[PDB]
Amino acid sequence: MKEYTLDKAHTDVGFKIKHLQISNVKGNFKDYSAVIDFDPASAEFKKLDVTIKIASVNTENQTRDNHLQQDDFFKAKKYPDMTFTMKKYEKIDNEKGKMTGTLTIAGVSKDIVLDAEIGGVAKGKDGKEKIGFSLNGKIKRSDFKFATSTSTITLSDDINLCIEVEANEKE
Repeated sequence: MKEYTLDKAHTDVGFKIKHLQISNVKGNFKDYSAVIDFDPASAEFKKLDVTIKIASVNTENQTRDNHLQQDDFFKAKKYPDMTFTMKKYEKIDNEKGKMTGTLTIAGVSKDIVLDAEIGGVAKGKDGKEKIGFSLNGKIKRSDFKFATSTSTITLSDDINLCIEVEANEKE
């Protein structure tokens, strides 16, 4: 036998271990339209109808945005848009209310509640009206039979909706 001495410079006492990490995928949609009817006298919404172009999704990642378009997510070839249609606004006070509407994701429709937070009602620079408001709420992938092949372990059943709107009067 012979005796040796490590050469520390070309030696690695190494190890590898697998772990899980939870993180939020955050995203918006670059292209969408809405019809907003609102009465500043009473701080009530009268009509809120939104259409969103699934193709315009943006989760700050090119390959994911594309993947969301595929059969196992949005299926944008067959269902290019998602729609929300308000059915009921129930005023809490002038800053707050409960909005009920029909969300449609890839042809599947469910009534949801969003929390309306009216964050500012004004006449603008020019003397024509503006508003700021938030709509937020949680919907379940499973209520919409959405991405059903992706486990609720990997990707949460819960999606948190945040619609943050600034908006000016018409004509």
